[PDB]
Amino acid sequence: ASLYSLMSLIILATLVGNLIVIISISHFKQLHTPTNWLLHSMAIVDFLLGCLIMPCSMVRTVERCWYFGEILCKVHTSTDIMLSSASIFHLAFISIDRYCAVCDPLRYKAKINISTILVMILVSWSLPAVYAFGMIFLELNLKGVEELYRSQVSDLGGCSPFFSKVSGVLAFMTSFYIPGSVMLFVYYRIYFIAKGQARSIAKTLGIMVGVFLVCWCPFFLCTVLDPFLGYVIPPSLNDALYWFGYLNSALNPMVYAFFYPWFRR
Amino acid sequence: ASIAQARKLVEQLKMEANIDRIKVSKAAADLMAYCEAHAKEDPLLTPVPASENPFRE
Amino acid sequence: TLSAEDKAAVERSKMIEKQLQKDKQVYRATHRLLLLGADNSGKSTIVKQMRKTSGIFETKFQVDKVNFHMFDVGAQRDERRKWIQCFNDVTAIIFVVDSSDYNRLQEALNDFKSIWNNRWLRTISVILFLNKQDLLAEKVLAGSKIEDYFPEFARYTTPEDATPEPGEDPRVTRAKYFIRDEFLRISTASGDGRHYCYPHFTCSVDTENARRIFNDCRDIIQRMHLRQYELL
Amino acid sequence: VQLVESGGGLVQPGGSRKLSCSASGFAFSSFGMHWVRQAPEKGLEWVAYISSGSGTIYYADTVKGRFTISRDDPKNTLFLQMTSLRSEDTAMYYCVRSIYYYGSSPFDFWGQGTTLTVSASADIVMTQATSSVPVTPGESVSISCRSSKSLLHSNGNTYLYWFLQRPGQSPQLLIYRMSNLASGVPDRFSGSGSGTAFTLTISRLEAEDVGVYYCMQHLEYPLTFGAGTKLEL
Amino acid sequence: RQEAEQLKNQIRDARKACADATLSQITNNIDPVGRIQMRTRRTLRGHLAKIYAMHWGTDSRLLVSASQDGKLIIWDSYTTNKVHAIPLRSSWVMTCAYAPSGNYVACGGLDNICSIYNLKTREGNVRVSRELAGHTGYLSCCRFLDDNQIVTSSGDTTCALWDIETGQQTTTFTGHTGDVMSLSLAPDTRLFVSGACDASAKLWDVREGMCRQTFTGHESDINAICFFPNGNAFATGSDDATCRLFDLRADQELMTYSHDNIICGITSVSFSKSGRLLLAGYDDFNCNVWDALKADRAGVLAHDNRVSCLGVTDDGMAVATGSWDSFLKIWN
Ligand SMILES: CNC[C@@H]1OCCc2ccsc21
Repeated sequence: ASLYSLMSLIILATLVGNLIVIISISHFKQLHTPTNWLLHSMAIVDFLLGCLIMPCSMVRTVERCWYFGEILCKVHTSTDIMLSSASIFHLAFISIDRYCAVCDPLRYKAKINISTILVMILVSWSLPAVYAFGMIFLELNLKGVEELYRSQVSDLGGCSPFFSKVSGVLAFMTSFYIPGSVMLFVYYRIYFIAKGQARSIAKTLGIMVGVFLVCWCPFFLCTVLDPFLGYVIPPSLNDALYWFGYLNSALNPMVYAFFYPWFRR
Repeated sequence: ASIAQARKLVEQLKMEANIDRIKVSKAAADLMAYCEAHAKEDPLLTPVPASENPFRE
Repeated sequence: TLSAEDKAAVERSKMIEKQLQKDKQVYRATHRLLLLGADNSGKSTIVKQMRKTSGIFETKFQVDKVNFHMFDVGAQRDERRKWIQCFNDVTAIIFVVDSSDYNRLQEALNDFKSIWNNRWLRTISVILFLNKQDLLAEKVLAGSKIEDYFPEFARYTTPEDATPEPGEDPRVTRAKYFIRDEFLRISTASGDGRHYCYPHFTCSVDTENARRIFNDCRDIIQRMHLRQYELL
Repeated sequence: VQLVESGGGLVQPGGSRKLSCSASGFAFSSFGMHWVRQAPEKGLEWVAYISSGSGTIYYADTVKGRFTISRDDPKNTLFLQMTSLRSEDTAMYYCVRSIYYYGSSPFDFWGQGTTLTVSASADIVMTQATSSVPVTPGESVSISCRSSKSLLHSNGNTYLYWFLQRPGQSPQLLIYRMSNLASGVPDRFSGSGSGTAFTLTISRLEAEDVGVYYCMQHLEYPLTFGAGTKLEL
Repeated sequence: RQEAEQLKNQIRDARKACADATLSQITNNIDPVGRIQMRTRRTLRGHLAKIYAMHWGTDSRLLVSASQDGKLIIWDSYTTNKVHAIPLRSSWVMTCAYAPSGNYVACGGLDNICSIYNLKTREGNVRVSRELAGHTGYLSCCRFLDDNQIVTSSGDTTCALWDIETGQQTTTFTGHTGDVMSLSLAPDTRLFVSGACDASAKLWDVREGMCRQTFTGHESDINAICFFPNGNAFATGSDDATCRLFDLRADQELMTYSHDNIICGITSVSFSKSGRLLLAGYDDFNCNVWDALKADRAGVLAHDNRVSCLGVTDDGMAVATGSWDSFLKIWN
């Protein structure tokens, strides 16, 4: 019951966090800036996750079982991958926008206009879907581990994602290494500039980096390390890690909306 | 300066002094009379149904 | 819209909205500046070097593929508080002072006080130009003094971190930085960290004022963005 | 303001010709363009239509795959492309200006036309009561027009036009939208109607009022004309 | 100088010995309009910078607006369509007017010039047909008398009556001490009122070109002046959160419309078709509608920035409001 209560606490919070912001952007005329649309689209992507996936995904963890048709598990997963990658890409694009605004003050409104933002949303919505669908439909990941994928997991009712030693590393790279490095470089450059002018007359970026990092690194690390070790990570523990990654969807709307004074109204 | 304009203000103020005037209570009647005489021609005053106005929906 | 003429009208309106969009992108990439000064100040010559009773004049200069629009207010009255409300959206204000007269300095000080403390001029930073410095040098070596106008000049020492010119005579420097402080004292008494001042030492024959304006603007916009993103 | 048309000539059957109208003296890039046909022994007939922004194009139901329209804004040239010339394209073609906004007066300035000799449905039907009438220089004249469907629209407009081409020149505009008077026409013409039947009245009478009067509707797109009533003095 | 003050005291005393009863005493026995609900029915978008002026057309359908990016736009208030878009030579425009016949528009600003645009040409374009020069300060208002006569207000404490055919002033209206901000015409176009920054309002005769009356009472400068539909009263608006209503024949100050909850000044004022309402746009992002007979607040038209202009249709159809966030709203 306690586990169920926690599960509700995550999803419900995510829903409430994403529904407020979307309404706020569309109705109000003043907040129509090119950059504001980047947040709107992000909030939409986070919302879908809590309403579809988090419920069904919660079910597997609670009762340690999967009671559904096989055709559905290829749908539940890819859905789980595409939306997570889209959210991470949106975070990376927000960081790039911040870098462009701070390090190029005189050409900001010209560079970051509506056109650029639409392209960003199009790429962030398109590429993760392309990579999730073909990858999860054609069994690229299962190849070389079919005996193991079906020897134990598939036998007993389950719906646990499985990665080989060549697909897990590629997923690790594509979904964590590039956006994280971009964010780290951008915020490290911005921190020195912000500090070096304060003296002339540094923490919000540190929070943001810490929330992102402590929340997605262990899941990806375990995912990329398990095939090499020999699949010694407990199922329970893993589920945690999944929920410990989903918690990012609940905290992302709040850091990028409520923190800023202009969004208090 | 003084040799001239002061010569002028005296003129304009002398001219402005002689004006016919009325009772303020009487002045408070024509405005009212217009108000009740044209109360039925004011769309903004009396709300209009969405049949004889061009800003419906 | 159920007639052909109505559809054609909608189409014309759509063309109008496409012209308005290109006007808007053209507009978003320009920085507007306001130039203020007096008659003795060489503000009328800086515009010439950079490049009927009319009301306003325009001058366009480009540096590093960035467009700057400087507006000089021409034949108007002596009152300013009424038409100054239309310039609360400019990047910066360029203030030109001819501090080589010994007489016409206090009025410039009250001018600067009035402009800096205006209600409609908040969030707007000011770039200070001190013009005709060579005339000051030619007026101080002969010895027309400053203590007879400013009695506290006799109790002023060169501040600790000043940088003199290479061919500087020791004396000139004390007076230049005294005037610079005198101007800088006004800004530091108010503003509560929303706009700044950028003084300079400009001469009649200079070819760098555009670069200085570019750098000051760059700094102003960077500071504005840093505050907006909770980094300052 | 003057427009020039080029092309014409006699074309053998099965050929193709490129007819053109050239504009000069105004802002051609803000006016819609039409082509209007007229047989030597019949009334006018609308051919096609292009808008100012080149985003909308209509064709007559008679020929839709044979003809083709195009415009050029930097040079102010309008083109009509005709292929497989049948035994019917033996009439006169005119290029007509039109601009559409609130209070505007479409179909105001006409060109001069050209000639083209060829060797050997559900639209509103617009008809005129008669074809000629004898009158006297100073009496009152009344020309009637009828329609098959109500020209009155829900907004409140009545799309009816009177043109009255004179005997020898290109057509002009007398009345637009059934009630309004044109720019330079004398203030002795008027129009009235009820929704299906309409009348054009001329109070006085001068020697310049001879010609054939036309009746055109602009409710739907077919753009059907009337027959014409010649006046003899 | 001593004699002058005497005279002024004589004039005051003559004005004083006339106020037998204020408006409230007579009007306290009429039922009020009560509550009025006005909803936004249209929203016009397309202006880049802030909006400074607007003017309704006598057709009751078309209107013109001016913005600081140097643009004039003519809208269709029924279908929300745009009819014309005119660019200006100078981007610091402050006022605009629409001809009674609908043939011309005018504008001006920080250039000492009043431009006339012809809307009905053979070519389908709008071009400038006359530039009026001779003022020393910026233009603050302008109004057409007919197709050939126009009255302008400038920042050089003077007004003028022009002749568009020749472009030369036919009458000069001097006498204000501070720069003039606004003016209003009379229904018969035989008189016009004007208010300036010297906190005084004056009445001028167009034919004789001479001052007729003076009104005082405002603590701060005057920003907007309007005229009663009947023809005998006019209402003003200042920067001290107050608006009055002065008679012409009576020559005094009538009931005052103000409240303790307003600190910011007024930008625009307008009247209803019957004179039963008085609506004014304030600096607190809002528009206040008042009972013109009992000084009662009845309705609020709640824009995300300062309201800069107002307008009431000739037949009382609707009200259009402009603002500094570049949006136009129609309330009915
Ligand atoms: C925790 N849910 C994220 C999802 O879990 C399955 C594998 C994968 C790869 C990139 S994102 C992702």
